[PDB]
Amino acid sequence: TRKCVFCSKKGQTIDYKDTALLRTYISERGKIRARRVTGNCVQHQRDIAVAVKNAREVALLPFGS
Amino acid sequence: GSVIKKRRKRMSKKKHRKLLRRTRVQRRKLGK
Amino acid sequence: KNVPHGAAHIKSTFNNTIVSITDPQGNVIAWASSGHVGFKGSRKSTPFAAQLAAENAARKAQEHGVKKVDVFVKGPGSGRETAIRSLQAAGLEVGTISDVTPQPHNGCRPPKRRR
Amino acid sequence: PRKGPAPKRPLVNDPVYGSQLVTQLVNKVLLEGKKSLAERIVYGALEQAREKTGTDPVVTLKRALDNVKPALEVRSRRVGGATYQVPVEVRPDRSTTLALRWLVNFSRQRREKTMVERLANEILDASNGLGASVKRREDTHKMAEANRAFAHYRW
RNA sequence: GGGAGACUGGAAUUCCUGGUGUAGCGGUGGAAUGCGCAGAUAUCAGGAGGAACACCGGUGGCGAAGGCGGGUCUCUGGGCAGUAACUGACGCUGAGGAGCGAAAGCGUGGGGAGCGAACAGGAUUAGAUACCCUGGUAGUCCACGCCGUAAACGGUGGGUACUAGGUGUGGGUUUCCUUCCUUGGGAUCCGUGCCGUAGCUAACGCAUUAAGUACCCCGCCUGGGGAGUACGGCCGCAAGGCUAAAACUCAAAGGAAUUGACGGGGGCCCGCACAAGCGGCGGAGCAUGUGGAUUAAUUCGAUGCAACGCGAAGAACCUUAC
Repeated sequence: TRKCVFCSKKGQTIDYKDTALLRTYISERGKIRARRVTGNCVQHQRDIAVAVKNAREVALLPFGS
Repeated sequence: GSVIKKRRKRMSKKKHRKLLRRTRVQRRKLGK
Repeated sequence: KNVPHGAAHIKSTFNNTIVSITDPQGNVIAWASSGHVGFKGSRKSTPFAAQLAAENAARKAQEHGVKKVDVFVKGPGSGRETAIRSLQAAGLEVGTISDVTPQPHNGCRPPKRRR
Repeated sequence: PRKGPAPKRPLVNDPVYGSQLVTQLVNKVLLEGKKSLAERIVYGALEQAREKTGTDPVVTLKRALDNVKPALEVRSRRVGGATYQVPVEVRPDRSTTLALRWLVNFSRQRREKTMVERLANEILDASNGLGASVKRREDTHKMAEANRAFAHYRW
């Protein structure tokens, strides 16, 4: 709960092709990290989630190691 | 409330449905 | 035969423990369970039973020349570290520990609860 | 108990040998208030270790001090719901006991009549450290290292 | 995660096929039934089909309520905030009426992986039409209809105005310092929680999201059983649903809280209660005392810990009561 980077005027854009940004918020085994730890806001967690999920379906991230 | 009132009414409900089941074919006869 | 490197698959549930040593592809070359050790009944799930099954299965695998084995565990049984430590005592010189337990993504309905 | 005890009797230094380590054993091997007869054996049992080997009883102190040294074994608990063993640091009182139960107390079964020459023979073997009693010390040695990697609880 | 249509993703369970591979697998407090020894379980590869969507995910969001979360596209409903441009009381409630309405259930046609009322065995038990175990059919799923009831509960009808606050959290607006990001603080609108005054309550408790202070409209109540039952009527393919009495009988039925008692409820703490250590009993012979007995009596008691070298601290007669 330190802060929501994404939720920053100075923050990136969440896409389902930027595999890099997502690694930051998925675990060592696909798990989408929670919001308590990651710290993100509610609106943007919802984003990382729909991203990680779409990505996995276009085969850019493991469906879980 | 207390559950005694509910299981007091439940027994009358349970007993009555049994009576309808047992007399299901006889009721359809005298109902003609 | 003669295969120096292989894989060990340990399945340990609340009722039993099955150890099978395999080639790097998956073919079974030596298997031994707690029931094949001699236990029968509720004793299959005990830590003692798993230790003997791994000891017996490793002995048969050493007869075929396996020298190093890679271990995959699966199941909630108590005899998991006991199955591993028995493979060390026989001297199979285990490789890396892993863990492959099938967890569904909310698929089929679990059976009725127990009272 | 529930608070913590104290060592009541003191390990008094020996009057003729000046070693509480001997004092540990003369009272550890004992009978029905027979410190008179216990005095007879405990000096009549290292007596052969003085003469049969030829080395003085001070050397008898040295050899049996270093020959039978289990000094660290394992012990059971509730852990695992079974007989899981964890190594524990033990005072050598439970170490000489490991040999005492096969010592001159048990050395009767070997065909060794002529009362105390056999009890001198065993404490002679107690000096040896390769005799009959050390087997259990070896038996628990192989048992402790049978569960060698079972110390992660470390009680 | 408001709703409907269409396409589509993978992890697992099952089954089929083919390798490796022997003698067990499964299940429980323990077992048996069962599956195998004709090649099971295990294990690797390929395939078939159906249902539900781990992580995100919670005292968080949305919908009038029921309820709603795998991804994408198409169609569509509601809500809040800001500006005050627009009509100018067009508001509120709403008897009957109409629509929506979890689950189970009914009809016609598909589908059926897992789970599984009924039904079989196996086991426990004095008995098992049960809990436990192995199997298993309607159903659970889809399309179109029907049913219309639930602890359909905040057990709290709808609208409006007022009445101390503190602290969380979900949306939308803006002043004070600015790094010029935001959990910086400040104010205001709308949700959703915890605590707490005035006040209210029989008490529990409610307390700006009232069960406080007032106004408008609707529903309902008038002791407990008989009974939400019968009769009549309406609806329904059927199950049944809606409206709804009387005779008779009882002197109570009830709501809240206090104190003990109890629990096959929980926590903590003590005792040779365990763990550390020593020695015994249980195996042999004999002393004593009980039970089972035979008999003429084998006197009367004691019966679990708290009876059994106990009333006995003296049965050759006396004792002694048979």
